[PDB]
Amino acid sequence: PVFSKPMDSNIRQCRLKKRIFAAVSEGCVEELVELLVELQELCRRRHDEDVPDFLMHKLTASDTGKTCLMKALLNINPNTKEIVRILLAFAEENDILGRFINAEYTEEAYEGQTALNIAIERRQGDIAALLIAAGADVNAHAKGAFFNPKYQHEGFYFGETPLALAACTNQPEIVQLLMEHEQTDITSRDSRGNNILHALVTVAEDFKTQNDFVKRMYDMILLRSGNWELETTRNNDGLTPLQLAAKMGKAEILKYILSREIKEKRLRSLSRKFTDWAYGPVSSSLYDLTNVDTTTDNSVLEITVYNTNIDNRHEMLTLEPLHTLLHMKWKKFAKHMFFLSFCFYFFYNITLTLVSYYRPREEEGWLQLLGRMFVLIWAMCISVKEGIAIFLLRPSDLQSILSDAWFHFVFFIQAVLVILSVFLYLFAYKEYLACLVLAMALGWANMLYYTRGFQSMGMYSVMIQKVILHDVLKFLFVYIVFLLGFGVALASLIEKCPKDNKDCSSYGSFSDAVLELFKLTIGLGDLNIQQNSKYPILFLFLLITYVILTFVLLLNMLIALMGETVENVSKESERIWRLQRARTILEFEKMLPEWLRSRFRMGELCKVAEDDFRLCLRINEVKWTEWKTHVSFLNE
Amino acid sequence: PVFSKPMDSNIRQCRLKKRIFAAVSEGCVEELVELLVELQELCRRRHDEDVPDFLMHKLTASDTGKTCLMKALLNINPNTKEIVRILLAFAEENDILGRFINAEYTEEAYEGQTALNIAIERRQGDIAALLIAAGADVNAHAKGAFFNPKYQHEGFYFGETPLALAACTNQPEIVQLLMEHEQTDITSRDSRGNNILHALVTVAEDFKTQNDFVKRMYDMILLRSGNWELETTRNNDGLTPLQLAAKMGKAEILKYILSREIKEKRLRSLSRKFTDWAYGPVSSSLYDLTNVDTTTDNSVLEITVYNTNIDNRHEMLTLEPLHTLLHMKWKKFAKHMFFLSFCFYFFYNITLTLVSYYRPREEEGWLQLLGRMFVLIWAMCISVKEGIAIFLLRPSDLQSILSDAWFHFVFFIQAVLVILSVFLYLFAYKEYLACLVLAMALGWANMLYYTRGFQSMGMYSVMIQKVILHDVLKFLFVYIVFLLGFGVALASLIEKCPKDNKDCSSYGSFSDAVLELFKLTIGLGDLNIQQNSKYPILFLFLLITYVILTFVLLLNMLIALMGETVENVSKESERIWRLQRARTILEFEKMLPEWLRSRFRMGELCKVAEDDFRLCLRINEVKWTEWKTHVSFLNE
Ligand SMILES: CCCCCCCC/C=C/CCCCCCCC(=O)O[C@@H](COC(=O)CCCCCCCCCCCCCCC)COP(=O)([O-])OCC[N+](C)(C)C
Ligand SMILES: CCCCCCCC/C=C/CCCCCCCC(=O)O[C@@H](COC(=O)CCCCCCCCCCCCCCC)COP(=O)([O-])OCC[N+](C)(C)C
Ligand SMILES: CCCCCCCC/C=C/CCCCCCCC(=O)O[C@@H](COC(=O)CCCCCCCCCCCCCCC)COP(=O)([O-])OCC[N+](C)(C)C
Ligand SMILES: CCCCCCCC/C=C/CCCCCCCC(=O)O[C@@H](COC(=O)CCCCCCCCCCCCCCC)COP(=O)([O-])OCC[N+](C)(C)C
Ligand SMILES: CCCCCCCC/C=C/CCCCCCCC(=O)O[C@@H](COC(=O)CCCCCCCCCCCCCCC)COP(=O)([O-])OCC[N+](C)(C)C
Ligand SMILES: CCCCCCCC/C=C/CCCCCCCC(=O)O[C@@H](COC(=O)CCCCCCCCCCCCCCC)COP(=O)([O-])OCC[N+](C)(C)C
Ligand SMILES: CCCCCCCC/C=C\CCCCCCCC(=O)O[C@@H](COC(=O)CCCCCCCCCCCCCCC)COP(=O)([O-])OCC[N+](C)(C)C
Ligand SMILES: CCCCCCCC/C=C\CCCCCCCC(=O)O[C@@H](COC(=O)CCCCCCCCCCCCCCC)COP(=O)([O-])OCC[N+](C)(C)C
Ligand SMILES: CCCCCCCC/C=C\CCCCCCCC(=O)O[C@@H](COC(=O)CCCCCCCCCCCCCCC)COP(=O)([O-])OCC[N+](C)(C)C
Ligand SMILES: CCCCCCCC/C=C\CCCCCCCC(=O)O[C@@H](COC(=O)CCCCCCCCCCCCCCC)COP(=O)([O-])OCC[N+](C)(C)C
Ligand SMILES: CCCCC/C=C\C/C=C\C/C=C/C/C=C\CCCC(=O)O
Ligand SMILES: CCCCC/C=C\C/C=C\C/C=C/C/C=C\CCCC(=O)O
Ligand SMILES: NCCOB(c1ccccc1)c1ccccc1
Ligand SMILES: NCCOB(c1ccccc1)c1ccccc1
Ligand SMILES: NCCOB(c1ccccc1)c1ccccc1
Ligand SMILES: NCCOB(c1ccccc1)c1ccccc1
Ligand code: NA
Repeated sequence: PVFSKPMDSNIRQCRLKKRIFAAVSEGCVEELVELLVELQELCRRRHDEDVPDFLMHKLTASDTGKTCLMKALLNINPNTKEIVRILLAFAEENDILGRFINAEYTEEAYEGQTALNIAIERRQGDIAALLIAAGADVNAHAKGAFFNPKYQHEGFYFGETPLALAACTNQPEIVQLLMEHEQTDITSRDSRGNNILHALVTVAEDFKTQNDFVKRMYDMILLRSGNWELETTRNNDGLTPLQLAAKMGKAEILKYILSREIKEKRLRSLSRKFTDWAYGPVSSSLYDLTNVDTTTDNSVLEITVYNTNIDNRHEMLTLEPLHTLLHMKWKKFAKHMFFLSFCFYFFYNITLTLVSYYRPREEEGWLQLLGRMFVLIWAMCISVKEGIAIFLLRPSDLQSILSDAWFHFVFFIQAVLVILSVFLYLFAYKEYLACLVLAMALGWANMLYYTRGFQSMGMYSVMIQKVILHDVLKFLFVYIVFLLGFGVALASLIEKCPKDNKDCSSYGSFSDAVLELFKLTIGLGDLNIQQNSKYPILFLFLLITYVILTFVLLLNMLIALMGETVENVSKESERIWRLQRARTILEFEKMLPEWLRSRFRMGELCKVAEDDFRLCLRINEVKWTEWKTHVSFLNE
Repeated sequence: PVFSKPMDSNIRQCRLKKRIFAAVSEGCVEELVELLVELQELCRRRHDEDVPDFLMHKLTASDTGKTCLMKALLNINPNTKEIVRILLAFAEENDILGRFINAEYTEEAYEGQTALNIAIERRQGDIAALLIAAGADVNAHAKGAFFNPKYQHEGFYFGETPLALAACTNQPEIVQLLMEHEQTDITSRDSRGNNILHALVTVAEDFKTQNDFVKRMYDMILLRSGNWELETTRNNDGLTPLQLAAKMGKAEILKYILSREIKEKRLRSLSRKFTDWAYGPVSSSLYDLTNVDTTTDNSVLEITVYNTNIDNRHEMLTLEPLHTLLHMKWKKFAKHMFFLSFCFYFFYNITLTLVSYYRPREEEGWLQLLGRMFVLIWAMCISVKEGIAIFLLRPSDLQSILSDAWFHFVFFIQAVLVILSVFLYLFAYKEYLACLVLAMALGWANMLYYTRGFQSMGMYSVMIQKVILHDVLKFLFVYIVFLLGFGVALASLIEKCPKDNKDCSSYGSFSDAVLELFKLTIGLGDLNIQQNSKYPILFLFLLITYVILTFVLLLNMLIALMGETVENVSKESERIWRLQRARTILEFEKMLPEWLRSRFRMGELCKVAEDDFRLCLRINEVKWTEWKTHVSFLNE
């Protein structure tokens, strides 16, 4: 990144004020005392009306706003605490201690950063305790391009508050010192709208390491708060800390929140998992479904399934209510809607076939009327439905067209070519055969959409798409190099044939020469040596050189590259069809009306505590492997 | 799973009795004393004839049968023992202690569960000792759908007795407390017929982990019993704990039982392995063959070989008498019966060939009579023998048709088509050639059955079957998509040819078009551009698009998927032919008569102890690697 002005500067890029910053940096105590006396006497020699203002302009930098207190804290030495006790005592007789401890940068990239923001970051618990006990602001919002970047490489976002700075830098002794302070606003929201619990989700990691202080900071702040105000708070985008963990793909944080159970009464009401009974490996629990089920707009189940930015959707959709809601919707409507979508579309491809095969060749019942009117209606049903999904779609397709958004185009292109064949055939035109045949060939080719979501057949549609997009299209630029180079080369040697006998040279034009050289590449060629040219040996040299390069080397090079794609999909094949069915379920739920979706709703009302009635889900879990390993070491 | 009623419930799904259950749960001692006095005085205000009955209806739940003693034990707190001592003393002055400690659930899914079943499961050795010393039933059978499920995901099966509950949950201090109790029936059988040693086999694991308490519970209960009553006990299916370990595939338990040797006299008679002498790496032992050799009906060797449900047959057939009986039967009859089965069937395929090749073309010795009568008899011998094996076979073929039950059909189908060709040729019909040729081609194709069971040739028959069933048939649904789509597409562009010259377009029909498109896929095709249509460029576009998809992409995609199958069989190839020969031996033993099987019987009578004469087998084992590692650390 770049900021065009440093935070601290001690190297110059090629007199009372400049010596004070050169005294608080190295740690010269006896020099700093002699310099402050020279500035204490320099207040009254010309005026006594402006004492509190003139004392501040000689201790602050006029370009950044950095004070002499900030300069001592940016440069940590073992003589640091002695400098702070002198500078805070110097503002006592001048009565300027109120504005000296609450100063901030006036520069646009570090605006709002105070001396308390530096002392907590340098791990100075004794110095930060002296500032708060003197009048430092515990609610100072450090804005700016450095503290509020646009990406995670152009600064450092922690939450803009001193409570979020100690929480993100693993310092719980300062968090306990700030939460006991009665002027600290815990539920404060920064420029992003994030509170103390949104900012911990942002700095969290995606997987489980050895030390997880973010989960420890999440539990410590939430239980000492003792309310739901930090959890129901939404951002400027309208996201809770539960929904933010699903958006950014933090599976360890999303697992902890969504099965949080507190056994202690006076603290039990802050739970989302409620175990009813347990007997060995069998447990019965109640799970909160407040923002999880798809009854609100931006629900957690809708985020995780449609989150193409992240890599761990299979880890997050295995979690504790998310796998059961996804399974119960399949056994109620989504298996029925997938079977009928197969049946109405397989009947649609047969009717396209039997009107394309039995077309009126030269001369130009109730079941025949039932067939052709079904073609005109079902093609308009797809072109409206798939046309909305393309319009409601963003142009950054590198992550959505993996297996998902590729089918939204080919069902739409096939539906338009059926409709375009109607306008051509009826009016006056003969180009209907060019549109009806290509729609029928693409119509049968779209039957591989119904192989998706199954353990045995789900990986075949991914193998076809990933070979085309990642192996074949990047290999056309290697092969057209040799197809167009040798194509003009062999066509230039062919002499103009004497008048008759058009089968005297197959390479007699550039359009001819590309055809046979494509046949030598795939192996349907002919090494003809008749070939009436003035250079028979030179034609025979470049013809065999083409066969060795394309057929022997470049053809088997592509097969070795396509074979690496097939084995990579086959290793991930158990994770593919589980993510294919998960998107198929939620698209079928959006096709349902409101009166029918209300019958399909899961959940029952519970009595958690006094004035607490939330929507639950009873999930009977049995864990044999986790039980046998648990019992074994209690009696080793 | 689902049970529609919980064991314990503390969350309500949206007055003297209800306060007692709300007193024993949290642990309020001073509240519970005040509530019992209010119920002690509420016995005599309206009648004194029904004291023992009315005292029980106010302390038990009328819907499940759960008492107040069970409610305190389901909710473990540090104030648990104080509640139990009050409730057991409360039943003393009322003289209702006999029916208060022996109560059970009246609900159909938890019937028979008592307070002793809960106290042992919650690890309360002090509370369970107070119940047994007061009159609790140590032989209470906890039946129900939860405690007796149908699968291992719909409950928790442990053995239905309190002795089996402490044994399966790794609690030997309660097992020693129950086996010293003189009213405890150790040889009790539950609803499955399982005893204390069958139930440990059911909860056992298939492989060797770090901690194996199941083997420790098996040894501790059996040696303190001191008899063979627990070992000879059979289930409702007729299974000993030795035969149950072979049925469920527990190799660690089946290894421990089948080489159990106790060196201590007064305890030596409970052994199955008897070491005769040992000198360094060479040892001579005698192994018990009571239910192991194939002289009883449901023997251990017959179970393990024919156990297609399990994955570790190679680990279990390597064990200590099972590998020697399998090897001694091969060197006595099974190598001779496999060689003659090769010779009588190779002579059968030659005679089918020489009557199919030298058939009467147009006009319609003793060795010729010997040949054709051998065909009529040997085809009836296979059709009777293989017809019984199909009839005695279950329709769940996903695990038996791997390499084993596939040959029972193709020897039968080949034998019927020989017999069907006799009825067609003799009577009046000319369809004998359609049955004799397909039987002769399948007859030579069944010669790969005799490649089975050999280290160099055994894996080839598995590679052919696994490629067809797991790669090819799941790829037809990918390819008929492109074969039927482009087949009608290219046939619809072909104009009806002017009258003569049938070789004007090869795609002139749908039956024609499938033939050449199959030839372009395998690589025997032709990119003809003559092709008299009204769309020569549009025909040429879809023809090359078919070649790039099928021949270049989809053909090499299948080869990459078939190549993963070949390398997976080649890695498991040493485990395949050892399991192929093991099934070949036991099928040849069933073909033997009783007088000839008695000559082939292994074993000699031994004198183990007084009144103990069992059938042995002397196996001279030498273990060089296990000896050199053993001696090395005794003198490090
Ligand atoms: C303009 C356009 C408008 C469109 C109108 C639509 C909009 C309005 C719609 C309204 C519909 C209303 C909702 C549906 C409610 C029905 C309830 C139901 O029975 O569902 C059931 C399915 O029932 C079945 O019969 C499934 C049959 C087997 C499917 C096999 C999948 C393969 C499909 C072809 C793939 C071939 C692959 C080969 C290669 C390609 C749910 O499943 P289940 O059976 O209950 O689960 C068993 C569990 N249980 C029984 C224990 C509970
Ligand atoms: C997944 C998809 C896979 C498949 C998709 C692949 C699809 C490829 C399909 C290919 C089919 C090609 C058909 C050709 C049609 C005619 C062309 C023509 O007119 O040429 C003429 C000139 O011929 C020349 O001299 C060629 C010069 C072209 C300059 C190339 C620059 C751009 C190439 C950038 C590449 C370098 C980039 C480098 C980066 C590494 C010859 O004309 P004619 O034949 O004699 O006509 C007879 C005239 N008459 C009719 C009146 C008698
Ligand atoms: C209606 C239908 C009725 C059916 C009637 C039947 C029912 C009644 C039946 C009654 C039969 C009675 C039982 C048999 C007793 C014989 C004893 C015997 O000698 O056995 C021996 C076999 O000796 C041999 O002769 C084996 C010859 C080599 C075989 C090689 C295997 C390859 C076979 C072709 C594969 C080609 C693969 C190529 C690719 C395809 C046992 O072996 P061994 O030699 O002893 O072992 C050496 C150990 N020792 C010598 C140290 C001890
Ligand atoms: C291990 C095993 C591997 C090998 C086994 C593979 C074996 C495959 C073998 C294949 C050989 C095929 C031979 C065809 C025989 C004739 C058929 C016919 O009559 O067609 C007629 C209509 O033609 C059409 O219009 C086709 C329409 C059929 C509808 C398809 C629906 C079901 C497909 C479900 C698939 C989608 C499922 C989607 C799931 C993803 C054309 O007839 P004709 O030709 O003009 O006849 C001339 C008439 N005359 C004689 C009087 C002159
Ligand atoms: C999946 C992997 C893809 C890539 C790998 C590829 C390999 C695997 C792919 C396998 C796919 C199989 C494609 C076969 C092509 C059929 C051609 C055809 O139509 O026959 C003929 C039709 O003849 C008939 O009318 C009667 C039908 C006989 C067809 C028997 C073919 C074999 C069937 C299954 C064999 C099972 C073997 C199982 C072995 C394990 C041709 O028609 P015609 O006679 O010329 O026209 C007559 C004119 N008329 C119109 C007047 C009538
Ligand atoms: C990269 C991997 C390499 C190794 C693997 C190989 C596989 C991958 C390789 C792919 C490379 C593709 C090479 C195709 C060769 C074309 C031949 C040709 O020129 O056509 C014809 C020209 O016809 C015309 O005049 C109009 C052009 C139509 C050409 C359409 C061909 C398919 C286009 C793309 C299909 C997209 C399918 C996408 C499927 C995913 C032949 O000419 P002619 O008619 O005989 O001459 C007439 C005489 N005249 C001169 C007077 C005019
Ligand atoms: C998986 C769930 C399935 C969902 C529903 C699927 C069910 C779909 C079932 C039927 C759909 C058809 C209804 C459309 C009505 C119009 C038909 C038409 O065009 O006329 C044709 C009549 O039909 C024939 O005679 C064609 C015979 C070959 C058909 C091959 C059988 C496979 C397709 C069907 C079986 C598929 C079974 C699938 C499995 C059940 C024209 O033929 P013609 O006599 O020559 O007329 C002379 C015209 N000419 C003068 C120009 C020459
Ligand atoms: C890949 C794209 C570029 C292709 C290579 C370009 C690079 C070339 C660079 C330099 C070559 C410079 C010399 C060639 C010029 C004269 C040739 C000549 O006149 O023909 C002669 C012989 O025809 C031949 O067979 C000559 C051999 C071809 C030369 C290739 C060099 C070897 C490189 C090998 C590496 C493999 C290739 C690369 C693979 C990694 C004449 O014979 P004629 O025809 O019967 O005519 C008789 C009439 N006359 C005698 C009066 C004439
Ligand atoms: C591994 C253990 C081996 C087990 C036993 C195997 C031993 C098998 C041994 C013999 C089997 C034969 C017994 C059946 C008797 C009937 C034959 C018949 O149909 O008549 C044929 C006579 O025979 C010939 O003339 C055919 C000559 C070619 C045979 C090729 C040798 C390979 C098979 C043999 C050697 C395999 C050796 C295998 C290794 C020992 C008809 O021929 P024809 O003269 O043209 O008659 C005119 C008819 N016409 C007028 C219609 C044209
Ligand atoms: C896979 C199954 C589906 C196959 C594709 C279906 C999707 C298509 C979707 C949309 C296509 C919409 C436009 C086509 C309709 C008009 C075409 C036409 O009239 O022919 C013209 C040229 O013939 C051609 O060569 C045109 C090229 C074919 C179009 C394919 C789009 C490119 C996709 C590439 C991707 C590779 C394919 C997919 C591989 C991943 C006319 O030429 P003529 O014949 O000589 O007749 C002359 C007389 N006339 C001028 C008066 C007419
Ligand atoms: C507006 C039209 C623009 C031109 C058309 C471009 C692209 C659409 C046409 C074809 C794309 C798909 C072809 C199907 C072939 C192989 C994929 C099999 C299905 C799968 O993936 O399993
Ligand atoms: C009642 C008849 C029904 C139709 C017949 C269906 C199936 C039997 C026919 C053929 C099956 C086997 C064919 C042999 C081809 C390859 C396998 C090689 C032998 C092996 O596996 O090593
Ligand atoms: N069969 C259990 C596999 O889990 B499923 C699953 C697991 C992870 C991610 C997505 C789905 C599942 C499959 C179908 C319907 C509902 C859930
Ligand atoms: N909207 C018109 C067709 O939509 B359906 C549809 C079409 C293609 C792919 C997926 C869905 C459909 C959905 C449920 C039942 C039947 C058809
Ligand atoms: N050659 C020793 C291999 O062990 B054999 C074997 C090992 C494990 C499982 C099954 C068999 C064996 C092979 C043939 C006959 C008897 C035993
Ligand atoms: N039962 C009629 C043929 O059976 B035998 C058989 C046939 C096919 C496969 C396996 C065995 C047979 C067995 C031993 C010796 C000779 C033949
Ligand atoms: Na390879």
